[PDB]
Amino acid sequence: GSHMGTVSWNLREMLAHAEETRKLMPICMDVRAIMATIQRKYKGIKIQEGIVDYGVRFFFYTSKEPVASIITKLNSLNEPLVTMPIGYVTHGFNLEEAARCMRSLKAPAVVSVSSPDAVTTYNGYLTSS
Repeated sequence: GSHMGTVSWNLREMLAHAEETRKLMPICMDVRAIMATIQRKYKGIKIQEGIVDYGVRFFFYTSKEPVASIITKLNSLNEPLVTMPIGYVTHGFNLEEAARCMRSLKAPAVVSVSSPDAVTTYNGYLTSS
């Protein structure tokens, strides 16, 4: 209900949700927690910095490109999305920086944290003053 916003799913839930539904799954190449699970599950795919059209429209990126430029590309797809906060490790951010990054994307990326309790904490930073 509503746009889901900010939640506590897990990697399997987040993946399977956008298998079943029509959300993009943007993923950083720099995340073995996720990357490995794609090449494990989906065999018939090629990694690049581009769009892929195998499984869940996977839009991969190299750490080479700035976080702001990923937001910029994603702003043009204008689909609802499901991801983890892109900038946390591939830029060495913390949870607040990681939030104020994602907020920049107009299209609704459903996004998750490592606990149901932190779901509001994350949203907290979107609406900081």
